[PDB]
Amino acid sequence: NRAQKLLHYLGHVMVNGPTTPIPVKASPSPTDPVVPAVPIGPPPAGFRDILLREGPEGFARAVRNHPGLLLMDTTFRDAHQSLLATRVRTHDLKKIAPYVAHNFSKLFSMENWGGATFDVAMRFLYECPWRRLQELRELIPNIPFQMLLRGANAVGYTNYPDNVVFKFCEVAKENGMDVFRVFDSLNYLPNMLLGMEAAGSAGGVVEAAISYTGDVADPSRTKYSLQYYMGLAEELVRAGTHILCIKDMAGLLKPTACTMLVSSLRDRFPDLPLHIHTHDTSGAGVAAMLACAQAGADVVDVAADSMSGMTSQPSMGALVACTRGTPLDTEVPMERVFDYSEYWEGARGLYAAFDCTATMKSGNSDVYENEIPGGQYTNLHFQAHSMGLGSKFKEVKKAYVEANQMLGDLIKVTPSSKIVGDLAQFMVQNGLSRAEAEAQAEELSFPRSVVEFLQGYIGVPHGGFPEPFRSKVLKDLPRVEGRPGASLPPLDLQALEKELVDRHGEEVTPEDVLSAAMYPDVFAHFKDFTATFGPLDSLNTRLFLQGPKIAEEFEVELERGKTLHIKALAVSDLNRAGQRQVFFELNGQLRSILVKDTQA
Amino acid sequence: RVFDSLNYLPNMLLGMEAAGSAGGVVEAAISYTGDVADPSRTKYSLQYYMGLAEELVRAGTHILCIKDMAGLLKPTACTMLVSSLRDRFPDLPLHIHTHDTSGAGVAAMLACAQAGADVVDVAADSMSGMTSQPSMGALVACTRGTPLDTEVPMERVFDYSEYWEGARGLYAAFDCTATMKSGNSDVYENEIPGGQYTNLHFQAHSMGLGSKFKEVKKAYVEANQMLGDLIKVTPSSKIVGDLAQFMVQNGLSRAEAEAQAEELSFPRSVVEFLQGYIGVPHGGFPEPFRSKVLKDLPRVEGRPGASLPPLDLQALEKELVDRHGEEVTPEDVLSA
Repeated sequence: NRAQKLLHYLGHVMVNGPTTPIPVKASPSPTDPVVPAVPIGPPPAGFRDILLREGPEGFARAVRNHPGLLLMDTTFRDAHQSLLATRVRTHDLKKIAPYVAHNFSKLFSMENWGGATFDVAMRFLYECPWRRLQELRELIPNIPFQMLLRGANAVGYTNYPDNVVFKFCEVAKENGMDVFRVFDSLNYLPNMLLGMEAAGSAGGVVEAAISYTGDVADPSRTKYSLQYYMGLAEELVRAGTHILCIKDMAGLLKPTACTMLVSSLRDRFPDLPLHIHTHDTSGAGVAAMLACAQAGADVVDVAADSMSGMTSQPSMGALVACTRGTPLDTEVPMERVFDYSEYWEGARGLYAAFDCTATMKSGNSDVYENEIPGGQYTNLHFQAHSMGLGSKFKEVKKAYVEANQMLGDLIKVTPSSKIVGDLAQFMVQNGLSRAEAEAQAEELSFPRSVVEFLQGYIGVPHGGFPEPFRSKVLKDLPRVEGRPGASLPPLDLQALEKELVDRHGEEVTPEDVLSAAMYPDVFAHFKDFTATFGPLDSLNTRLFLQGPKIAEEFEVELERGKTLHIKALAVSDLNRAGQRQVFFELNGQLRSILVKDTQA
Repeated sequence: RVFDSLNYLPNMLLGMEAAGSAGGVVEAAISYTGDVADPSRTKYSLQYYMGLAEELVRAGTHILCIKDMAGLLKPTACTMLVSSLRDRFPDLPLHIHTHDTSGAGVAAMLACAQAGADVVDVAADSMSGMTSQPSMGALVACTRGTPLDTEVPMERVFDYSEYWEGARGLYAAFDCTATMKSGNSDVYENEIPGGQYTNLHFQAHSMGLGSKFKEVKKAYVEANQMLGDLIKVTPSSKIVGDLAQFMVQNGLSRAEAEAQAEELSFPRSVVEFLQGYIGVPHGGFPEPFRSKVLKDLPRVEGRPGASLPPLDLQALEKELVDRHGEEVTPEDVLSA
């Protein structure tokens, strides 16, 4: 039976607390979201038909030749971890796709998957990213989708055998993914080369991105010279791409840097469409974005107004309004923007249990000196509340810059940002200073992640890395040379499928196979949980998090005919072994379920 | 700082002569409303501000300022406007006051400073955004390697920001963030002043009207149309808010309210505005409502300040001492 299973989960939520951590004792607001009116006819035509009718080269040519400006929405991937910890369920997400496809037709693409999208969709949200992507494609047959992929590590933290990435990209393209963004934490050229090789082999639009760090207009800056970026761009275009992007994870894009860099790229490449992406952390995102659009930009990354500002991406409303009497002429009815923002403003109140509005009340400066990524700054906020960090949080970020300096000024996005962060965490919790740490580093123990970085799994940095520290810490540990992906022995994924089928698999799919091959432990945990309490991602947000309040009747629908009503009667007391009796009312029946309390 | 809610020149004049008689730096501010670049906008054309600026500079001032409660300052609008001012008055410094409610205040200020501005108002970093002024960090950092050369030590701005972030946590009993999570668009038609959008939204969410706040602004435009296209800073915002809340609580439509206005009572604030103690708008006000309610009741024409009988404040300290005063000071007399 299935209903008994979900009632069992509901009773467990009743008696016990929610499984996921709850940072703040708050509750979802008792306000339903408002779905705006939609037309009845077929949706209009956008850019997906070009891909269906021509090749990626033709689509890139059309985008380059298109007069004006283009936008692509990111309020589905980046605003999530930018402002939340990415706990947005698909159930809430599956109520705008009918609207946006019928109204928004000029969008460049849509961001569905990303870095903090697989593990979180299996560790705290007991769901399946493959399933999440599967039903959205039937809802937006108008706008191509885009996913964020890293070169060596696919979505994880360590390098992987290349053929695994090949199968991953092939299956992702087969399921319906359209545009691929290729990027690496460092600027290790073979990593990007492998990324574009996999993207081209799979078949689809290949997008290259270059992480930007420091001020490119300051003469004092010397580690990342001007000609360094143009040389990297020349190498990238020689490798063969379709669109060039400039990732700005920290939001350090000055208007002068904007205009001069975009002029330099457009000066020597009047063929490639330009892509841009920034996080509005300092508060000057919109001005730099206008400058970039004026100079040579073609595609712009935009989030909705309800998840703009703070540390998220610039709002749609400002760009639409400012580019009104402009030769760019976005020319999109901004009345629909208002209701689109209103929906998300209503929906944001559901996830009030955990939000960045706790201590970072407004946008923070001092990123030009901290250079901490936006997605990691929120998690540091989270940990600061977790340990109750007050003025001692200031020392935490005071310890970040010195650690970066000692390891050398390097670009930090997913892995290396985490490495610098937990190195600083370790050093500060030990209450140590820099000079003595430099002196006695052999006897001193370091976190395993620092050792992994110094070994060389991720790759070699541009300016090299210090020899005395690695000599004094590594001792006699093995070292990986050349490309770690090439040096890593290929693994057999066929044994994984039969192993899972033997253990608990009876209709495991290749997506599930490679998902378990990505992280076996959390895959096994999630699958066992689903086999324990039932199929999730069919319930409301307040039902999933808070639970049905007593003396209240709710309605849950599963199919066109599978419609049922739930009412909560009462809960008994601990009889003999911490066991509770809970009475539930269905449409016309009464059922009692036993719940094992965890406090014994 | 001399300012008037309306464009009624005599009020500005009285204020500025008063401030000059006091002795000190006196500068006037001009509220901005509507689009100056849109040809369809006719009530407030570019020359409309040209005449006001000419009159104010003829009266004799020191600094010129632009007031923007709703933050409707498009970059192109600012650059063309300040170009229109700077060329024909290349002596008076330009001052600009804006609110980053829409979400692009910083870009507008950057363009304004690039074109012809001299002084821009900027609030503290941890007390900025949302519905407030642009932050100090962006302005200081962006204008580093430019000929403008702000030249402000950007180290101390940080510690100022952490102090303000810490002290703001003391007043956590009531704050805009619990009410508004993020800065809002949709302000260009609404034109809600910043100091009232927040509290009105809070009231709507507090009395449970979370989904009924939209109807409040949905009738705001109709209320403004009823009273005529009007510049709104201090009084008129709350006046039209009272009218709209009256309309929504009564749950009545505009057409029939207009039709059967005979036996229907009219809100007090609307009548008080129609009387004209504040002044007169540009295009006049409807006659039927005021005739129906005010009738023969004291009708005031011209400048209400001059017509009002001046009163002695000397007996006020006498009565304050006689009632509860023994140390009363002129400041206390004025306050009472």
